[PDB]
Formats: sequence, C-alpha cells, structure tokens
Amino acid sequence: LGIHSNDTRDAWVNKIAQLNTLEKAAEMLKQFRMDHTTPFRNSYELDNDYLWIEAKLEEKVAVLKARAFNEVDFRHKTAFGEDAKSVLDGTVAKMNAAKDKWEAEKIHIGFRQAYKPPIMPVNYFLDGERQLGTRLMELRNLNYYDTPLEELRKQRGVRVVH
Amino acid sequence: AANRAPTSVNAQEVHRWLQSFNWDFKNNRTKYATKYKMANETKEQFKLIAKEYARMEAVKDERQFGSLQDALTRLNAGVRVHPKWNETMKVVSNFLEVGEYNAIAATGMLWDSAQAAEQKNGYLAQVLDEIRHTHQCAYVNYYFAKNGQDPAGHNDARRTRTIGPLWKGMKRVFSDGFISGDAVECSLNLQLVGEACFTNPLIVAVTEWAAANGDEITPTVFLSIETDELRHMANGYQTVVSIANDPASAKYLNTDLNNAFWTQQKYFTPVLGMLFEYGSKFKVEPWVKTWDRWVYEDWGGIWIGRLGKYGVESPRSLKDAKQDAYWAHHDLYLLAYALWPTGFFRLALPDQEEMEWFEANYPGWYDHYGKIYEEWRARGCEDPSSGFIPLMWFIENNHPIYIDRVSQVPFCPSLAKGASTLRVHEYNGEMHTFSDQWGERMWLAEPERYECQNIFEQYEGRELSEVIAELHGLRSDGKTLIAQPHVRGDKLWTLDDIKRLNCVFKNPVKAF
Amino acid sequence: AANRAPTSVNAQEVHRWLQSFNWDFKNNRTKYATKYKMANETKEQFKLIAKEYARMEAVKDERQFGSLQDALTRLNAGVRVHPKWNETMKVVSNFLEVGEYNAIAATGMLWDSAQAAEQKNGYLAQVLDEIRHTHQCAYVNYYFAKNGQDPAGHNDARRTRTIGPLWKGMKRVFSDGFISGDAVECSLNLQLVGEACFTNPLIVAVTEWAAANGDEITPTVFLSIETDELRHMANGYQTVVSIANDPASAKYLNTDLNNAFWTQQKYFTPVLGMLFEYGSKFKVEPWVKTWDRWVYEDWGGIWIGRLGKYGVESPRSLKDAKQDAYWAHHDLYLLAYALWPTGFFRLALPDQEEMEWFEANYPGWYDHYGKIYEEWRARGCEDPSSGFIPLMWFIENNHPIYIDRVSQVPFCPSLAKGASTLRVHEYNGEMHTFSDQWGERMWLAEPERYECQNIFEQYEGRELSEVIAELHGLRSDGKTLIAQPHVRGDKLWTLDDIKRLNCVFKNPVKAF
Amino acid sequence: ERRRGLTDPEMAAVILKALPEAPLDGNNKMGYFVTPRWKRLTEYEALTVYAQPNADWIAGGLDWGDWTQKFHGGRPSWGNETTELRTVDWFKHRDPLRRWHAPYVKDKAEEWRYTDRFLQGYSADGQIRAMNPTWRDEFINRYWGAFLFNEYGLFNAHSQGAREALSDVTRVSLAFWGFDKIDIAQMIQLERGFLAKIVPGFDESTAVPKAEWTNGEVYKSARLAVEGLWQEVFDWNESAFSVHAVYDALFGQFVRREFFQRLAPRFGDNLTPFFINQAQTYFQIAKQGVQDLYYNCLGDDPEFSDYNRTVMRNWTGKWLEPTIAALRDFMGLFAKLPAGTTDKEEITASLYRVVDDWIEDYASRIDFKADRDQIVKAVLAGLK
Amino acid sequence: ERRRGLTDPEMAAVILKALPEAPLDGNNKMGYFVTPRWKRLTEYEALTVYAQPNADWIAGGLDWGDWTQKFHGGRPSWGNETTELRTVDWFKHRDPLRRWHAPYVKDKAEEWRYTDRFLQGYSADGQIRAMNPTWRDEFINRYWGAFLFNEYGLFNAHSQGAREALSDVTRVSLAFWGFDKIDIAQMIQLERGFLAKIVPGFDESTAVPKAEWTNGEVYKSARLAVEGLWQEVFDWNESAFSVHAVYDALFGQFVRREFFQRLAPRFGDNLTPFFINQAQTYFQIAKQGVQDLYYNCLGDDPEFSDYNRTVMRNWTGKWLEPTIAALRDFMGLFAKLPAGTTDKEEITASLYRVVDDWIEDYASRIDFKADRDQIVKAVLAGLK
Ligand SMILES: [Fe+3]
Ligand SMILES: [Fe+3]
Ligand SMILES: [Fe+3]
Ligand SMILES: [Fe+3]
Ligand SMILES: [Xe]
Ligand SMILES: [Xe]
Ligand SMILES: [Xe]
Ligand SMILES: [Xe]
Ligand SMILES: [Xe]
Ligand SMILES: [Xe]
Repeated sequence: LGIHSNDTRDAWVNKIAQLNTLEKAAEMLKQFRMDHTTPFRNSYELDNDYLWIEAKLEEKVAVLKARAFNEVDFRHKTAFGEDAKSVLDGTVAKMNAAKDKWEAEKIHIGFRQAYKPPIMPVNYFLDGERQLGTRLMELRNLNYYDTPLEELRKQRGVRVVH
Repeated sequence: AANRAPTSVNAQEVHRWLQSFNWDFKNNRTKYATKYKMANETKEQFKLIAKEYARMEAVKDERQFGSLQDALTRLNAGVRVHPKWNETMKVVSNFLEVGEYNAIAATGMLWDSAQAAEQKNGYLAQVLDEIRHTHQCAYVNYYFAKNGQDPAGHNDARRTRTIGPLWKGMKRVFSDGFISGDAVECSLNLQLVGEACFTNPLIVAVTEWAAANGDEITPTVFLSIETDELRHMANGYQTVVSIANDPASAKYLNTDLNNAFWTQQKYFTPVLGMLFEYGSKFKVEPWVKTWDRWVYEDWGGIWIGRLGKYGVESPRSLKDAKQDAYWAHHDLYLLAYALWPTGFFRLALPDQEEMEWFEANYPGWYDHYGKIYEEWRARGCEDPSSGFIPLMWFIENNHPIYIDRVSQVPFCPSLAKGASTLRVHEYNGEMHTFSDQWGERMWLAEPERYECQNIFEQYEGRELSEVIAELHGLRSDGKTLIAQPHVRGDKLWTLDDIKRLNCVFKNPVKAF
Repeated sequence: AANRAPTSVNAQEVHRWLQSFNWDFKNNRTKYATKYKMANETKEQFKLIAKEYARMEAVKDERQFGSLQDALTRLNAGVRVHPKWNETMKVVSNFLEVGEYNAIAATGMLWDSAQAAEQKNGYLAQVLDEIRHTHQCAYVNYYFAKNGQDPAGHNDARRTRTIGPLWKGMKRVFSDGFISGDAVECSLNLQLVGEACFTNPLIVAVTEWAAANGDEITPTVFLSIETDELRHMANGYQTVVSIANDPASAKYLNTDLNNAFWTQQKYFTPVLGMLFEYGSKFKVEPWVKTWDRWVYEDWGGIWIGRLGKYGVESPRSLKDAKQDAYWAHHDLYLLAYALWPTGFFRLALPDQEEMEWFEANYPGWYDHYGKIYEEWRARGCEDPSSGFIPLMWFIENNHPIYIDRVSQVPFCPSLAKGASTLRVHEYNGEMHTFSDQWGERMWLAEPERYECQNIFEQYEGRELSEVIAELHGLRSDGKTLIAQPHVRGDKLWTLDDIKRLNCVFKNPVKAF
Repeated sequence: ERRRGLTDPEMAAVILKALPEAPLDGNNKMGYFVTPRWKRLTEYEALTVYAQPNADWIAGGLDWGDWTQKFHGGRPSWGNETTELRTVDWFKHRDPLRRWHAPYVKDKAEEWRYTDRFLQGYSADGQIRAMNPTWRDEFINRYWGAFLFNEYGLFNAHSQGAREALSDVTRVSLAFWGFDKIDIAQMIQLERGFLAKIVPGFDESTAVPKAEWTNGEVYKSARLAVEGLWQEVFDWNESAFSVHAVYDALFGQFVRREFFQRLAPRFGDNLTPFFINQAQTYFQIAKQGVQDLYYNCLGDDPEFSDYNRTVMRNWTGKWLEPTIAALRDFMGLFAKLPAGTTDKEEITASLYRVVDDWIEDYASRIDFKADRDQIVKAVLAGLK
Repeated sequence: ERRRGLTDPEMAAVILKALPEAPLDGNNKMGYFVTPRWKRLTEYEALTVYAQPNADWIAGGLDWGDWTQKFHGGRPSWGNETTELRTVDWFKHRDPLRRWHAPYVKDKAEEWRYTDRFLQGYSADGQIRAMNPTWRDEFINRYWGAFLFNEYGLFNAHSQGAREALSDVTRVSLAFWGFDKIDIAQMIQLERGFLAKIVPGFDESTAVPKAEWTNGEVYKSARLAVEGLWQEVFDWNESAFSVHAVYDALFGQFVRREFFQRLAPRFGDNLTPFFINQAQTYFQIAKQGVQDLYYNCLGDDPEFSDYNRTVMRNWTGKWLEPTIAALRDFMGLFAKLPAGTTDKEEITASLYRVVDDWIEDYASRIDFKADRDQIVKAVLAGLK
C-alpha cells in the first residue's frame, strides 16, 4: 500500500472514529505515544505511519477537550484533569534534580510521551520544552567527547552488529 | 517661499536609540532552550531601520527583475544553456530554496534568543533577507520552467524532491540543522559554518559554473542574493560575541561548533563536488582544489581564526573531514546515478572528454568509476529497452547501499574509494547504520534527535514504479518519467519501462 | 478597525472631469499664429492624469535600466558589437536625440494651440514622453561611450555633430520642421508624417539591425521608447480631427501635409537607407523594399487612408518621392564618405561580401559606386600617408557637390544615379541651389523661412584641418581625428594628415 | 578574460548542438499543482506555496517521514504541538494583498522616500510655526513617544511565530505583520528626531517617553498587556490572533486613531498624522491577512470550525480583560489635555467607533458575544 | 529564426574578429566638455546639457548659423527676441534636485502608489466619521475645489515656455514645474472623487467649484491674475518668474498653507492635508530651481545682473498689485467660516508668515523693496 494512504492508516482512522469520551481518547493517545514514539517506543511496527496516525488521534482529543472543558480549564488543565502548572513545575524540578545525563533524558522524553498537546496546554508544554531542554543539553554537552565510543556504545546499551 | 533648511532624518539617526527600545520585566527572556546567555548590550554592525532596509533591497530587485524580464528574455537566455546545467539548476535552486526558507525560521529563533535590541534587529533583517532569498530561488526555478528546455522538476520540485535520497540529506543541513537544537548550535550550523564556510563561496561559484554553461539567469539572481550575505556573516560573528563572556561558552561552544561543522561538511563535501563536476559540461575548477581553499584555508584558517579571541578553535574533526573529502563526490555520484529513477532531474554518464578530465585531475578515477560507468552503459543504462537500472548491478555484485541515520547521506562501504567505514547497531528493536565516528557519537548521545526513516525503510517491499507514480514523478503526458539516465531529447524512459524492470526495494540492514 | 470597504480613485475617474478644467475668458486663445481652429470639445484617447502617467513610465524605466546595469554590463554588451555599428549608433542615437528634444517644444506649442483641456492633456503627455526620449537617446550614447570600443563622438556628438553637413538636414526635419511654422504644419511634420511614417517603424527597424550587429543596448532602450509612440500617433490623428470641421481645413490641410511629407522624406529616404546598409556588417533587409513598405504601403496607403474622412489625401508629391528614392541612399553615401573628415564617426568602404550583396539587390550598383569605391581604395583613401581624400576625386572629375537651400541635403547632380535636377537662382545679391521642384516652390514662396548658411558658405576659403580643430573634432590625444575613412584599430588619420592635404573649401555656386 | 557560454562562439555552438528540438515538457508553469485561491494561479502563490518542507503529518504537508534532526528531548522542527488550533491544511492561507518579498519592500521603499521628501518639504515650508508648543513638547514627545514601546512590544511578540509558523503563507504574512510594527516604532522615534532638528531645545532621547512607558500610569495596563502577549504566550497563533484581533484592534486603534489622529490636528499638528497615516494603512493591510487566516481558514475550517471558534473565543475573553484595563488606564490621559480640547461626548463616540468596528471585523467572526455598552462603560470608568 | 550577433556563434565570431585591441579613445565620459556645477559631472548634467541645438548667437550655444526653417515672416525657431532677460549663457541653470526624466517620474510614481494605499487605509479605517460635515460639504467641496482652477491656470501658464525655453536645463525644470501644477489640480479633484465614493450624496461634479471660481467673490482677483499670467504674458521668463516668484509665492502659499493646511485640521480633516502635503513638497522643490534660474543665473549674471534685476523688479511691481488684490478678495472667505474658527490675530500672523517668507526667499534676492506692513495692511482691508 502507499506512502500517504495505506491499510494501516485506514485501520487507525477507523479505530479513532470509535472514541467517544475525552478520557478514552486521551488514554489511547497516551498509550499510542508510549507504544510507537521515541527511541524508547514499545514497538517499531508502525515506524512508517505513526507520525501521521498520532496527528489523527490528537485531533480527536483536541475536539473532545474543547467541548468538555470550561474556558479556564481548557487553558490550565491537562486532558486528564491535572493542573498543568503543577505538572510543569514538578517535572522541571525532577529534571533539575537529575544527577546525570541518563536520568535527564528519561525525564524529558517521558514528559513528551505523556503530556504532548492536546494533553497538556501548549503554553505550559513549550515552557517545559524551554526549561527541560536547557538542563538536558547542559548535562549532555559537558565533556561531550571524553567517553570513547566503545564505552559509549555500552552506556547506551546497543547490541553492536557491525 | 518659507524659512528653514530642508531637513530630514536617516536610518543611523534613529538606530542610535534602538538599543534603548527594549525594557526590563521579569519574564523578558528567550522562549527557547539554550545553554548560553546572549549578553544584553550586544551591538550590531549595520545601523538599519525597516524603511531603509526595504529601500536597499528594492533597488536590487529593480535591477534583477529588469534584467530577467527584458534583455535576458529577449536573448532567450532561459533556453541557451547546456542540457546538463538546466538539470543541475533544478536541484541547486530548489535545494538552496529550502535553506533560505528554514533560515527565516532560524533567524526568528535567534531574534527571540537575543536580548539586546540591536542583536534582535540584526537577526530581523536576516529574517527578511531569507524571505527574499526564498522567493529568489523560487523565481529561478519559475523562470527556467517558464522559458527553458525542460520545465519538469523545475516546475514541481517542492513535491518531486520527496522521491529521492539526496533531499533527505539537504533537509539535515539546510532545514533541521538550522532550526532544531540549542539556538546557538543552530546559529553555528546556519551562519558560522553554513553561510561562512559553504553558502557564501558556493553562491558565487555557482554563478561561475552557470556562466560557463550558458546560464545568465542564475548569475543575475545569485549575485543579487550574495549582496545580502555580508549582514548574515555579521549576525554569526555577533552570536559568538554575544555569548563569549559567559562561563557556558568555555564548556560548550567548541563542541557545538565541531558538531555543526561536521554536520555541514558531511553533506556539502560530496554533494557540491558532485553537482559541479557531474552536472556541468564546461568545468571551472576541480573540486579537490576548491574544497581545500574554501574549507581548509579560507574558513578553517582565516575566518575561524578571527574568532579565536572569543575562545573559538578549529573543529577537532577538520582533519577527518579533509581525509574523507578527496573521493567523496565521486563515490556519491555512482549512487545518485544508480538511483536515477528516484530523482526529479536528468543525469548523464561522463563523456569521453570528461573521463579524461577526471583521470587527469584524480589519478585512478578511470580504473574505478570510469570502468563502472562503461559497464553500466554496456548493460544499457541509457536505453529504455534494456531493462537495466544500475541498482541491479549493485545487487548482482553484493554492494549494499546504506543511508547514514544521522546525516542521511547514502554510502556504499564495499565500493567506495573514500571512507569505507560502517557501524551497525541494534537498539530497542531497530537497527541503525552510521558512516563515521562523529555522527555515531551524535546518535549514541542523542538517539531521540535522529529517528529519520530512510528511503529503504519507507519503500521497503514496494515496486519502484508505484513509488514514482504515487509521488507524481511524471511529466505532463502522465507516462514519461521526470528523471532520466541521459540528457538527450529522445529515448526518454517511461513509467512502464520502469515497471517492467520489477525493481522492489529492500531494507539493506535486514541482511544482518 | 474598519467600517467601510477599502476604496480609492483611479486616473479615469479623475479624467472624466478634466475637460471641464478649462474656463472661458476673452483672451483664452493660442499665442501662436495659425490658419486653423482646434475645436474646443476635442477629446483625447488616453484617459491619463499626471500621477498614473509617471507610474506607467517608471515601470518601463526600471526594466530598461535594470537590463543595462545588470545583465548587459555583465555580458560586456557595450563592447561585443560590430565596429561599423558602434559608429552608426553615434549618429542614430544623437540625431534621434535632437528629434526627441525638439519634439518637447513642438508639443508645448501644440498644448498651447489646443483649446480643449483633453486635447491639451494629450499633447502634455507627449511633452513629458519626449523629455523621456531625449534622456534615453542620450543614455545610449552615454552607455556606448562609457563601455564601448570607441567613445569619441558618442561622448561629444552634441558639439562634434556641428562640423558635418548631414547634421544640417537632420535639424530641418527633426528640429525646425517640428517647431517653426503654423502649429498644424509642425504637427504634420512631427506626428502625422515624422512619427507615423518614419520614426515609429524606424525605431523598431533600428533594434533589428542593432541585434544583427551584436548590439543589445539599443534594443533595450529603443524598444522602451516604442511603447510610448502610440499615444503620439493618437495626438497626430487628434490634431486632424480637431481642425477638420472648420472652413480653413479644406483650404489648407493637404498643402501643409504635402509640404510636411516632402520635407520628412527628403532627408530620411537617403539618410536612413544609408545608415542601415552602409552602417552595418550584417544586413536585415534591402532599403528599397523597406522604403516601399513603410512609405507607399503602410503610411501612404493604410495610415493616410484612415484620415480620408477628414478630407486628407495622399500627398501630391508621393510619386515624385518614389521616383527620386531608388538610388538616393547610395548617391548620398558617396558624398558622406568623400567628406569623411567632417563627421564625428568612422566610415568603411563596402567589403567584398557587401559589394556582392549591393549588386544583387541593386543591379547597376557595381559599375557606378563599386568602381568609384574601388578607385578610391586604390588611391589610398584609407591610408593616412596617401595624401588622398575623395573630395579631391570630385574636384578632379568636375562633379560639384551642392547643398539644397531648403532641405540642406547634399547632392551631386552631375554624378548621381538618381535625381539630377539643379536649379540655381540669384535673388537680391545671393545665389540659392535647389535639388527638387517642391523645395524650390517652398523657397520662392517663403524665401525668409529658408536662409540657412551651408557648409561651403561658412567654410569658404578655410583649410579643412583648421575647421576640424576649431570645432573640436579630435580624440583625447588632441591629435587623432574622431572621424576616419576605415573602421580598423590601426593607422588612424591625424589632424596633421589632413593639414598636409591643404584642402580649402570653395563655395560651388561661385562657378556660375 | 572569462568566456561565457551564452556569447562565446565556441561554447555556445557546443551548447546549441546539445539542445533538444523543443522543450521536454509543455507544462511550463512552476507551481501548477497548487490549488489557486483566485481564478488563475498568481505569482505570489507560485513563489510561496509549499516552500515549507512539511510532511503529511502536519496538516496539508506533501512530504513524508520524520524530520532529520530534532531538538534534544525529541521536539520536532515544526509540529502540531506548537499551537492549539487545528486545520485540514496549513497551506490554505492567502494574504489578500498577495505580498511576497518584492512588492512588500517596493511599497515600503516608496513610503520611505516619500517620507524623506515630505519632511524636507515640511521643514522648508516652516509649517512647524503654528504647531502648539504644549502639544509638541508634552503630548508628542512624551505620550506619543511612549507608544513606540507598545508597538515595539507588539513587534517582538512575533518572534516565536517567525520560528513556529506551520506554513510558508502564514510565515510570510506573520513576518510582514511584525516588520510593520517595528517600522511604526521607528517612525515614532523618527518624528522625535525630526522635531529635535527643527525645534531648539527639543530632546530626541528616548529617556522621557521610556520612563513614561515603564513607570507612568496612563500606559500601565497597556505595558502589562504587551509584556503578557509577548512573553507569556508560547502559542504562535494565540500571539498573532490576540495581538491583532483583540489588543491592537481595540487599544491600538483607540490610541492611534481616536486619540492622536483625532486630536493632534487641533494643535496645528499635521506632522504626527503623516506617520499615523502609515500606521493605519499598515493596520488595515494586516487586518485582511489576519481575517483570512483566523476566520476564512481557521474559524471556517470545514472540519475544525467549531473547535477553532471555541479556542479563539477563549483567547478573546482571556485578552479582552487586560485590553479593557489598558484602555481604562489610558482614559487618564484626557485629564492632562488643555481645557476645552475634548469632552466626554466625543470620547464616548470615539470609544463606540473602536468597539463597533472590532465587533463587526473580529468578534462577530467567531460568534464572540461582545456587549458594546458594557465594554464602553467599563472603559469610561477611568476618565480622570 | 532571428539570430542575434551577441549570441550567435558565427555572427559573434565575425564581430569579435573586427574588434580593436582596446578602445580607440580613453575618454569614456559622455559630456566631459560640460562645465560641472558641482564637484564632478553628474548624470543629470551629462544627459541634459547641450541637447538643445542652439547656435552661438543665442547666449551659450555651441552650434553655428541660422535655423534651417523659420516661421512665415522669419521668426527664428528659438531666439533672443522671445524674452527680455539676457544672459552670458542660457545653459548655466541646474535644478538643485538634479532631476532628469527618470528620477522625476520615479518620485511621482511613489507618491501615486502611496496615495492609493493611503486612501484604501483611510476608507477602511472609517476616518471620515469624525470629519465636520460643513467643512467637508462647503469648504473642501466648493472652496478647495475652486482652487483646482487656480493651479490648472498656473499649469497652463507654462505652455508657451515649454515651446520658447532657450536651453535644455531650463526647459526640463519648466516642464516639471508645470507638470506638478496639473498634478495638484488633479489631486484636488481626486479628493472630491474619493469623498463622493465614501460620503453618500457628495457630488464630485466640478459644476459647483467651477461656478465658485468663475463667478464667486472670494477667488475673483485670483482668477483675474491667473488669466493674465497665463494669457496676457508672451515672455516665457516673465511668466515663470511672476507665477513662481510673485503670485504663487504669495497667494498660493497663503491659500494652501495658511488657510487650508492650517484650518482643515480644526474640522477633523486629515484628508485634505494629505494632498496639500504633496502641493507644499512640490512648491518647495520648484522654489530651488526657480531661485537658481532667476537669481543665481540671471539676477547674478556677471554681465547682466543689474539689467535682469531691473526687469525682475519691474515684473514684481507689475504682478504684486494683482496678487495683493487676489489675497484681499480671498480674505472674504474668513467671514464664511463658523464662528470661533480663527481670528484677526491668527490671520495677521499667517499673512506675515507668507510675506516675510516671500521677502526672504524672493524679493530680497533682486533688491526689490517690499514693505511688509504695507502689504499685510493692504490685504487685511478685505477682511474688516
Ligand atoms: Fe539567504
Ligand atoms: Fe543568508
Ligand atoms: Fe519621441
Ligand atoms: Fe514621439
Ligand atoms: Xe545545493
Ligand atoms: Xe548532478
Ligand atoms: Xe531506484
Ligand atoms: Xe537618424
Ligand atoms: Xe537609421
Ligand atoms: Xe554611415
């Protein structure tokens, strides 16, 4: 099947069409992100279509969220009902408490998988990108070339096939 | 009548108070992640105001469009250009177009990063310049499509570019590298390295080769673009000056610079050499000579040397870059040609004079590349009735073609006269192929920044003609391919010629 | 914000009320003597206002100057032109320049004549257009002077043109013919005949000859001038319309028209064909064909035919003009070449290919002019050490050269292949020489309008080199003449070379 | 010397010999595949649409696959995640004035040179002679000068948008909206610099109007709104919509059109209006684009109209309060005017013009129920 | 098809072969023989000076001999006999703004396109709303409208000079002086045309303002002076000098700057000033050229200074009387203004501005003894 239209994309818009509550839509979107996005994804089976499928899931969550939430909540609460500012602050605080670059990447990557809009409001999320990215880079870019590749491969945990 | 001398106010007189325009408030800070602190009080070189900026650019436009619309059109300049160059310009103008475009967003980011009004103002002019450049490159393709010998590709590169592998690498250096990362790293990719090392000399060199090949359209536009570049160099220099007196600079600047340098050269070293030497009839200068002057001497030496007082030093990967350079462009054209059905331009095998030129300038060229091209011609690579695509030769001779997960540059280790290094890792259920130690470290350290799907992963198990068809790789007759393995006027390949070959893509890493 | 759609007002909406701008008062009448009455309700074809006029032309200028300054200069277009054509343009652009110039004053006179605001407005656009054209022709000479192969003459034609006899005739058709007389006669010389019959088709023809001879500068400028000409022909047509419903028209119009037609053709018939055929290397079309198409067909047939409803008839002197036309340009070049030291440009004898071309298109050319040119070359007319100037051949062979008192056109009745008419009259102590029946009547009926001193009268008793020196006919070295009998870069004639010949002017009429 | 292939006999002959007999494709129209907004594809569209290399996963993108290099953490170069608004196609937008770089700098350059000639004329003409000194010295220098910072802040509010816009057409419109704002800030200073040249003792230093902006009362809430719109909003659409369809449409329009443009003339001042003419011309030009993007494309989106209107009504409410606060503090400036300059009746009518225009042009477009009297009354509350 | 010599291999080969080694003269400067007014020869001068083919018998001519064809009776094409003024060289004049055709139309085009945008902005902004209906319907429509005929008459006064000017430099300046006048007349009509489009019932027909000009009291002496300057003067220099350095400098400057530009703002009218700004910019541009020709070149001529000043003083006296009568009748317009619009103290101050400006810029340059109080009092006699 094709690049821009295929059986798997088709299967997914059908499943997305069945979501009828903000909670089930938001849960499916979050589960999708844990299962199919970032180098930590649970599976690479949807590598060619996940980016587009995710966007379709986001549309459903967005639409349901705007209907469900009052104006203040649309601005300040996550799709799951959490206070965005509290999540932002606590996540950044964990990032700033990270003892090394390995703990740091897990916090940033995980934050993205769980709160990316339409879960967390964009204003809070991008403020998080601003703060989280800063610390991640400060930690990663310090003495960037000191670890030999043989050791860095082991730190990352790759299976070297060569 | 009246009394009082006619008087007015100029740009400098207003700019004198521009630094004072920004004011203090708690949240007056950049919205982007960065390890650096751009000093407020940082000044800019060009004392411009919006109105004077428009005036200076308008005069240039007047000249440019005047030439294009009047004399050059009367001279049929869009037609009287070598077929090979007409094709090269599809790639040169549209690929440069995306760099101009992403550079608008990059400088918007830099404008956001800067806290001093003058520094923001310097980046702002570049924001407007890059919009100008986007429209200029767009105009070059528009003109060649409107008045040239082959509009296909020139007329739809914005969508036909997506079929091929060379485009992915262009997005790395001139799109994503310009906007995704610490604002400073982006500035290094864009200004300090991209513009100062490659674009600035490239734009003028392009006018040289164009002129040699009968093209007077490109010099008219590109020479106008180059007049704005000085201000962009200043912006890059100012980026370093702005962050240099902060403790973060000593810790991070040189690694961001080294990473940006490697990033830019990894693509331009083989690609530009390829476009010049293989996309022209008349040659201006061998790329080995050009690269050494541009990167090693001009940039690597003099330009960077002017930044030493701010703690900047020569990229630690420069030596590696020079070593890998020599054969890089020759190695790449073999792949570009082998994969000709995936392009949006027409390619030619080097003719007898060129092969002689190549051998004279690169001893051993003929034994390796020359013989291969002769074999491909014998197999019928130019003829629609052969049922032969050079990719078939790669398969028959066990020569897998990989795509670097980081730079996106295609490489064939088992064949290459250059690098020949290959690193394959498996991580969390996916395999990744690297072509060098620098990009390998980038992925190992930042795997979440490099997840780009390659041509073989996306096209896996697909038959070639169906990919070309779905992605609109056809000319207006709806059957003849836009891309071709020769630049002659007939014996053009069609979709059906491709379909009969039954070429089905495979992900090469699966062999492991 | 808004409340009401964005609105403006255009030229035509303002023009709707322009006719009403003029008001009634006893002395609201023309300041110029005229036999006619321009109807005060006369309308104009182009509904323009000052602002829109300026914008229309500004757009044209940016295109033109863009071409000249950018692409054409990059192409070294000022240089890569045939030497003969470089010289021809010194004359074509400067002579046309005076036409544009006097046309400014002519339209000022016409604006004063017109009583309808709209008619005045039309003439006014032309006043400004002719100012545009003056600076345009000036720019062509300026551009060739700055960037071309031989700046002398291009750089000072406004003063060096005064040395030669061809300039006198140019002032009659394009200076005095445009502004001295009944405003309507001036309009017929300028618009109805000059522009409609000669200039309009000529400007375009010049660009074809220029293009054939490697000149891309002139096309860029002259093609721009051409865009304004239709407004002027509308002015000429309107002049006729405005005076046609008054009794004076039936009595006088066809006479003023006939006088204007003969006046213009008398100069242009021999001069244009000479500048084209002898001033070029590559030939576009034989003048005999061109002349017939322009004058007999296009103008005398179609163009004039459109004015029939206003009582306009083909000039009564047309058949005579055709009769005298055939050899006119050939006859004149002999004279221009013989008098080469009096010009501000370099002339060449026809080469072997041209001689073949001339005989092919003008049977009988070779045994008359061909023989003369061959004899002159044999005598060393091109060689500074020869001591020979063709004027000497005329003196030796008893072929006096005269200047028509009315048209100023030089003629040699005893040698001419064309007209041999010669009428010499003495009146109140002075003699006058005429070359045709039409000009003779003009002088007899209006002697006070025609008192122009000719070159033989002014230069009588003077040695040639003294005249050339006094009138600055030298190059910057202060030794070499601007004018030359060949177009080669070596063996250029010197003031001393001319002085050694001891050629002293004689008034030919003193032989009677 | 260099030999060019177009003019060199040898090289041209080689070139000409290689050319085909006729073009290899008859389709000589570049962006022929772009859906034209009008009857026929325009130059503006051909040169602009699809310049942005978005993949299909960003609504309307023609490319495929992930970006090649993302931010540390994984954030995409451009992504749906940067704005709450959703659409079927980000490339739908069209600036009704069709401005690409060339016509934009062309017009601005005309305004610049004419500005220069006008000032040269004004000074030579001695028109300053009848300008009221109190108006010039207090009102133009301090209060109009203070407004420069408002426009400058509005200009800066666009920085993130220049980086995050999801399409070429939107990016180009956005950049021009922002560039016109900095231009206006610079024209306010240019006027002050001009006064310094022709009026002895007039100080062009920004010290006074800056102190008025940062510490004065009349522009207090204005500055607070601006600082908010610029630095507290991280959504590029929220910034653009809120600045142009709420704050500037109400506060900016009142200040420029209903205060300075309306009152400067009463003090023999045709100088300030010369520059406000440019500001108002620019406001009305941007409006067309703002309306096309937010209403025609987003608010009327075939699949997300309801959603988008909900979000835009939300932003309207969010920013309407600080905007009213801005107008309210500004009412304080009237008390400083010489006695007899205006009255409450004229101020009230001017307030209604701004509110009524805003309701017809913006509020009504997304079904935002604005109460004109309620808004005007709230503002009038600050008169002294 | 058409082979071009610059690109055709065979043809270019032939041309290239005939070319010389280097240029045949190193003096590549067209107009090199012209005496520069400034440091170095300018493009303006090179493209203009000596384009007129005058012979040495018209001061400064480089040619020789009579014209080739003269008028019936013998009048020369151009001659000394067409003006009382005499000079050492008619080619001395230089427009200080150096305008040849290209820069002149470039600037006017900018003004045209910006005018269009301004009007689009003004109408979209609803700025007419606060314009006083009486000022709009009576003063702009009838009184400012009537002034169009004054500028039109002044434009027409230039026709003979366009034909009789004795040099290229004077002719180009003269034409541009006249072309700006017709432009102003059209801008007055343009405004009336705009008002008709945005104001229901406003009639753009010229009948009303034309009747005011041809039959009213306010512009009577103005019209009389215009009719004389245009049709009763046959000396091209008397015309240009008396129009620009007497009549328009006093009456025109009063009406444009001291009445309309000064008062229109008091009626919420920024529309008329937008156009008057163009008129005043044009007036000040023309002044520099008028001053260079009449004072720097003619009045200060090394041989004819005293003679030319005597003649110019004669013309000033000749035309000052009808100019004062023009101003006197115009004073009647003040009584038609709404009570409290202006007063005798403001009017007197404005008159003195015009008169003093005239004495400084024109009268004093030729030693013409103007009595400022006598002139102002003579004008004020038509007020009360
Ligand atoms: Fe650029
Ligand atoms: Fe750049
Ligand atoms: Fe003309
Ligand atoms: Fe003409
Ligand atoms: Xe490129
Ligand atoms: Xe290539
Ligand atoms: Xe392929
Ligand atoms: Xe001519
Ligand atoms: Xe000619
Ligand atoms: Xe000639």
